[PDB]
Amino acid sequence: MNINPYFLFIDVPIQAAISTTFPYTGVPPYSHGTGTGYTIDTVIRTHEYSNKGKQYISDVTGCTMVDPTNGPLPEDNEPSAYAQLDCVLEALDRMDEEHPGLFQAASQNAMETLMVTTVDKLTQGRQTFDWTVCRNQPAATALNTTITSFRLNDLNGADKGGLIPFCQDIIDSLDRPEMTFFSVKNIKKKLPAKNRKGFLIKRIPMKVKDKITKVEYIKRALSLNTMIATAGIQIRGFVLVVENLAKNICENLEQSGLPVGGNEKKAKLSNAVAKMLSNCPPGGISMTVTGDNTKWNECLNPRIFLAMTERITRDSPIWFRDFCSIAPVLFSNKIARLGKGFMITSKTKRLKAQIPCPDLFSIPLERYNEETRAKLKKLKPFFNEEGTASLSPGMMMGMFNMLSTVLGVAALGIKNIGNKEYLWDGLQSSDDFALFVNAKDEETCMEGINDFYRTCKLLGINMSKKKSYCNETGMFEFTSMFYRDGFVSNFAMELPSFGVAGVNESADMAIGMTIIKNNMINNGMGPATAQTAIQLFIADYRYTYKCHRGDSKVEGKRMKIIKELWENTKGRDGLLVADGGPNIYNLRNLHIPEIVLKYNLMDPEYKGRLLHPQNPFVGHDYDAVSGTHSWRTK
Amino acid sequence: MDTFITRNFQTTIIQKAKNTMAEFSEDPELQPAMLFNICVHLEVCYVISDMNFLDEEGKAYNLRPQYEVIEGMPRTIAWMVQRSLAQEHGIETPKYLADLFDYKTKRFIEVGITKGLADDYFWKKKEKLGNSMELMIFSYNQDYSLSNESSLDEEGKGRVLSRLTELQAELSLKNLWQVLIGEGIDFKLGQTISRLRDISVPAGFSNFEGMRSYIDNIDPKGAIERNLARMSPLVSVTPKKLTWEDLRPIGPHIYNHELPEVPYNAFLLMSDELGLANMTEGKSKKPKTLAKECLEKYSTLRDQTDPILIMKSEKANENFLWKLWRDCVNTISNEEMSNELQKTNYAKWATGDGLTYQKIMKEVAIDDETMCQEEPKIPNKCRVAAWVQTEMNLLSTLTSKRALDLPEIGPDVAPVEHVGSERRKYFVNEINYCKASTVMMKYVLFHTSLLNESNASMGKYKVIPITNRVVNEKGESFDMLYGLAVKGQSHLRGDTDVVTVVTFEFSSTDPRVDSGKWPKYTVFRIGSLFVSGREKSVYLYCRVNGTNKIQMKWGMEARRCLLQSMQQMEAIVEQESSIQGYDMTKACFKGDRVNSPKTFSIGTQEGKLVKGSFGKALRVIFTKCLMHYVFGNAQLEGFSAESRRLLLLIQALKDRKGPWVFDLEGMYSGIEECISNNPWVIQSAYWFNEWLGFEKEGSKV
Amino acid sequence: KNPSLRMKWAMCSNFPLALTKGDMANRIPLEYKGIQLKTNAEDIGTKGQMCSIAAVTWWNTYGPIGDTEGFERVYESFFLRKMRLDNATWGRITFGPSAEFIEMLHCLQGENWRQIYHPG
Repeated sequence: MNINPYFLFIDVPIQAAISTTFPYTGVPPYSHGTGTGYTIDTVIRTHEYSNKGKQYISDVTGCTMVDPTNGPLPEDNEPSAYAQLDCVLEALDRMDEEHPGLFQAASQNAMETLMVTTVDKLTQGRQTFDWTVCRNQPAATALNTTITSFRLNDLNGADKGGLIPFCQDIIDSLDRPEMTFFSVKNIKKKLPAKNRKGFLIKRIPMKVKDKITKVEYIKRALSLNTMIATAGIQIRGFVLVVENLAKNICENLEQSGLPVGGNEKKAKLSNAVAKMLSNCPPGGISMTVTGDNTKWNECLNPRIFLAMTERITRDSPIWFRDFCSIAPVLFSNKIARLGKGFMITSKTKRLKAQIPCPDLFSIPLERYNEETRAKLKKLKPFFNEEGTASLSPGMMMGMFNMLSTVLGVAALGIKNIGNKEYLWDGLQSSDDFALFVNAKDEETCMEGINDFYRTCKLLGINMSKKKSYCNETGMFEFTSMFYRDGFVSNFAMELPSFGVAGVNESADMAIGMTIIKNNMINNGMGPATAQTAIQLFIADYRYTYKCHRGDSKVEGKRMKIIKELWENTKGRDGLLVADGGPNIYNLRNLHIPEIVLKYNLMDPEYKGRLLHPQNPFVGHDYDAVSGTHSWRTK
Repeated sequence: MDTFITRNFQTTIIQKAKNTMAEFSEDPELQPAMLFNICVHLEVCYVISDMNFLDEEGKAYNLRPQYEVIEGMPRTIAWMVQRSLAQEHGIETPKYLADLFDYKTKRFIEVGITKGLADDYFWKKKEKLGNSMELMIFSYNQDYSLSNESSLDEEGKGRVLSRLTELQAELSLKNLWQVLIGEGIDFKLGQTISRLRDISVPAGFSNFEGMRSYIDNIDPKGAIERNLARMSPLVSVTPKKLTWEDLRPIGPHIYNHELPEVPYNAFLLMSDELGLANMTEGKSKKPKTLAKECLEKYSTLRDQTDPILIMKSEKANENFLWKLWRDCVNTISNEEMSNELQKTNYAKWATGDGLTYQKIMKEVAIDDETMCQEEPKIPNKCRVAAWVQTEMNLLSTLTSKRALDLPEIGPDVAPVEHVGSERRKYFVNEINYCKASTVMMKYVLFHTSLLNESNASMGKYKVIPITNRVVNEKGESFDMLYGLAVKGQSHLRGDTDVVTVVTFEFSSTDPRVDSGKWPKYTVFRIGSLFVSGREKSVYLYCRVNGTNKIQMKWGMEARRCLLQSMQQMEAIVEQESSIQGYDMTKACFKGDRVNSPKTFSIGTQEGKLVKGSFGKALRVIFTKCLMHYVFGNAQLEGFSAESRRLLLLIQALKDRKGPWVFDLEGMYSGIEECISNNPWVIQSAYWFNEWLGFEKEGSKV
Repeated sequence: KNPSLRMKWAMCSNFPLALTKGDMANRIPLEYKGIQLKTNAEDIGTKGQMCSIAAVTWWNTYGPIGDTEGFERVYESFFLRKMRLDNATWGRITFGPSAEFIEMLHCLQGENWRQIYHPG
């Protein structure tokens, strides 16, 4: 017999049999999506999807700018960025009509939160670009360096704490004729070597004071580095408020799928399906379209987002509209840093050298391979002689995920074209969408799908024909979730990793149990899977902290005395697992600290020793109970 | 704190203030001072509005009041109420939300509480708002500031002024005034940011002021339909009804016999593995000691000093590999406590580490006209290989050995806990002795040890045994040695950089019975073994591979294939139970009175479908996950991501859901572009074609 | 950037755990049954005494008995949440289509199953 795994689909529905195909949600080690070649490819694609628009030269930075908005309509089925402002405005006006007062309520909530927000909020993000050193650094250090440089430049806005004064100074810094800052330079310097020359050239991380010109600073502030791309600190302060606005709008839309609670997603999908089925005409047909979008980030224009923010904040004070108009404005003038460069090599001589981005065009293009040569030929018009390229159209990352979802839902809100015999609704999740169409025959559902496709083309949304399909309502997919006649499954699931949090024996247990509980609450982990995750975590915890059971036969450093602890204790059940005690965790008690879980079982003697008020170990998220196991490491 | 707010203010005001906070959801529980401020503000508004009544025409006594409270209710309805009032009365609608609307003067008003002194906060608010609101300010210390005279009179003012007295007295009495109870923005645009805004407007606009005026003054009605009638008809989805006859086989080129067969390229031998077993008492041993004792138990294999080459890779040097193997054996067999190889200079060239291109300054490289960018290595296109099917067959079977011993958990008292426990029991009773389990544990242990010895050793070229700990039904414990690897050391320590691992793995498989499977391996013959009175040759498969720290961590986490397979089992069982109303674990494994044990289609025999138990299906699921992990790369990731669409279309066809497609050839090309040289991808394409043929046959009936 | 591997390496070391200086810290023996609990080294400037991992076991095995009085009240939220589950009763789990319930949710609701949970 020859085993065929796919035969499992004969006896089981494919949605159930294909669940958790990928045991992870992050990029694997073999993810080829970084490098100068991929950044150049993104730039070329973004400018190809907008090459029929207006082209000019920036009066500020001097770069070459492309504008697909309000351009010619597409006459083909390739990705197009020629979104029409009138169509976007009509969609937004209809969205306002269906939800009276939503735009203004969202604007007021965002404004109030902005008024309350502090400078310290620009630390909860991820790795951010740093213009002072021109490198990707954590948000905290980048913010601190920017604050210090601004103090050096006589821009003291963060001293007031508020985020608005900091942003005001960050906008004023663009007007300074020169910017002085502190830079980190690996400084090679003298040292009394033991050699005859007595010169041991070596580097230290020295801090020096440098100064740049207004144009260079402006280009640096508009630059996105390669981690994929990451933005600087001059844009996060404005991006916060625009994202907050979009989240306020999106959490009041029934089409915008934002039920991040695990079971809330199942409820959302079931409710959408039931609502569409109940609204179908008698004798008609309802059809669901599982859709994907091609080049979603490469075809959305920051100009359209600026118009979107202008429309949303219509009834707001001019100061808040000006504040909200900055992030899309800085994203319409962005500059892409292309990365390390390209590796050139001589095989006969066995030599290799890295050509940096500034020197990309310093060698003849015949010394590049065919793909790189064509990429450079197309990149040349948009190349700056400093290692950066101009990227006016498109986006790069999830910097405007919520606003993209708002635009998608506005597209879904039309529901009909030309008073035809079909009604469409659906769910949008920021580049993922499902479209339900109710009509009286399948041929009219297809007409509705075609009309939706064209309407999306009018807004800059390009739906993937190669990755989109449709069938009768009752079975579809949305955000890696398969729905079929009620049953819901997940295509991917981030299973717990092997390891420990890395704090203590007391904090690690709570952290791991919390991860398991959150996995089975938000990711739909089953009972048996959660119990086995507990087992695996306990095994890894014991192996890492060398705290195997006291009744076991395992030799080691701590175990020799763990055995004595086990033998000297009568209530051996109340011992912590870090002391060789049994593991009493299960699904029900996954949210309770183990110390308080075993308190009533702890021996009075062991209870006293473990929880000594002034033990020499503790000194002075995850549920914590102070004890000898909450120690610290050098 | 919260008790003070509860006692001093009624519950309705407190909950309305809490809702107003939740509208600005940052942390409604961390900051109670602003809770107090909002509740006091709402109290003042109510005191202003809850007695000042009016009548139909002019009597300031029916039921009509002269004040409308626009605070405490959600902003969505508040803004609509404000707009309706402004439209009905024709007065300018403020750009800020009003705290109240006065009917006699039919205008919105603003209220505030000033700790310091009135007429100062009043002027700050005037700067904030201007001539759009009538400001009335009450202070904690007796004071008031109004913008008119026909507003709230003295009798109303008294209640509001006296209300603050209790709060200010109690806060001081409770020592809560010097630590809490302490409560518009101007933003200007410069010149460069203004210029950037000017040049960032869409086509058809000169400056940003024109765009701003446009967006908020014209009505865009009819634009979408106007443009859709203008777009070319060639912009269409081109829908077409899917049929069974439209589902052609994927990757036909895998049937072209002129192509080469996919070579074996996994890190370690999976089914051809041969582990030297040393019975022990279960005590934990160091890898070097375990390897030394295992090699001592087999001295003839260890002492074999001359090489008998059986097969050689095209670019492989058999002398280098044999000397590396002997170096590893001698290093592991010595009485020292270090796993660093003795011959480091030889090992540098034997592993190929010394043959690395040297970096030069970019100036000379630019000047040198013979330095060119290397062309990318296009993966070869290969055909189906029978060894993948053989591996699938062999790894799914039950052996006499298990490598999984998980710790215990707490007793089950909730019904869901019992369900999970029974599912877990039935899973372990079926996967414990699977060959895939032992192979997965071997992989995980090897990668664990590979990353452990990747520290700042500063010794370079260490030897890492490929070991495992195993137990059988009788409870006996064995240490299995599957070979030895030599790991080099990359001084460039970034955790994305290649370190060379040369693996020498024992096997009982003759490489000459399948030549197309072992072109990457140099295979010697090192001796013979007698397991049950029958002699089996022992071959040594030698291969130079590379890995970085991220792949070591990936291999270590490969143990999550167990969780993946059990989640798949749970999904299957839950799908079965959804149709019913009870748990189908017993029915799916042992069968109840109402349902016989479920049988699953496992494979084919001479072109005929073969069925088996749920346990065989579970073993197949587990080994499928394991192969998906060990053979994972970009091609497998893409194939799995893309074939899901074809699978779901086939499901819709099976369910008679009337599927339609917009670009079938595009989907097929996207799926087929990932079938180049991955053994798992090609075998899964073959399996998909076979299953699709079976489904086509079954659809007719 | 590998907290788990770093933790394992720290645990297999000799004296990785900092020891606060005090009278009760001197009760830890220098060497117990031949295992080195605390370092016999006087730091140059830090003077920060160290201890081994086994030193945390001896304290829990033969260390001075502390005063547990009042422990229940400080962590009374955790004890309340424990006793909430202890006295609660469970219903029947069905497959197919208050802050107390929110706190206990992992063991109550899934994507395809529901457990009836009456609190106690």
